Amino acid sequence: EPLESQYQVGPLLGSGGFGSVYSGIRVSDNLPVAIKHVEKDRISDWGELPNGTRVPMEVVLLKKVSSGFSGVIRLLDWFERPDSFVLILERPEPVQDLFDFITERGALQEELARSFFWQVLEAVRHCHNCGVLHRDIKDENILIDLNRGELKLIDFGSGALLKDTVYTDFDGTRVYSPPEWIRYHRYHGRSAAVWSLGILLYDMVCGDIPFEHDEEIIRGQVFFRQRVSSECQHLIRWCLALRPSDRPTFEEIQNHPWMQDVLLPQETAEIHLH
Ligand SMILES: Cc1cc(C2=NC(=O)N=C(c3ccccc3)C2)ccc1O
Repeated sequence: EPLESQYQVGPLLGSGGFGSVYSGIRVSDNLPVAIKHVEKDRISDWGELPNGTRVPMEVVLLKKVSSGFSGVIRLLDWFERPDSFVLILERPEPVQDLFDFITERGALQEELARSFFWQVLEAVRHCHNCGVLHRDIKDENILIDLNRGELKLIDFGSGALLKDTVYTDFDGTRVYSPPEWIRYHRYHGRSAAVWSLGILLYDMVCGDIPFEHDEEIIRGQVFFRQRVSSECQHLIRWCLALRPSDRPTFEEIQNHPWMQDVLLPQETAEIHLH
């Protein structure tokens, strides 16, 4: 009931702008959890709980996306403390961050990249159905459940409620930010999400990001360092259309020729992860 009696705390999993995440175990059912600490001092994204109380946007957003669809990590609980917020999140076991998976394996085979991409497409589509906008889609914010071959979207610390009017604030990662942001500091949610999705696909199949500097983004020319299929190249260059309204919708991305005949997660695991 207190807090540190209900969860067997463990070793640091990582830390950065999101805060400090620790491996953990819920005492009782021995459920594997992740305990995320973030201090009020450095919280930039604040939100309002359904019942008034002021709270880290992440709590607001995870609450809006909690249920049976396991494409986004589940918030199991949360606590306020005098100077910080603590979040209890699910923890697949074994697990691996997409960034580390790609770092140690290089460019992914298209079949595997297809399976993964599809899964993050289903998970962003879910977030949007719940009025949630992630704003920081990238390899680091995606976990892999190595047993099931299921991806989980994580880290909603830069998200926002989904809206159809313009955004004038951006907290997410720069090299993942669309030409609209760089040039005008204005963007719309869906089309910006699609841009970052295009960066993600490229990263998956090439092993690295397509653009390093602002001028590279504004130019939007995509050079391919590795061998990549023609359909995949066309989907990538589409998501990375300079004009936002030129970018495909989620339905359009999922109906794209490259996106056909996706493996189910468990097949993915047996052929590519086991
Ligand atoms: C294993 C696990 C990790 C996380 C992370 N949450 C986060 O906000 N940020 C994370 C992160 C850590 C290091 C590098 C990049 C992201 C990880 C949430 C639930 C989990 O079960």
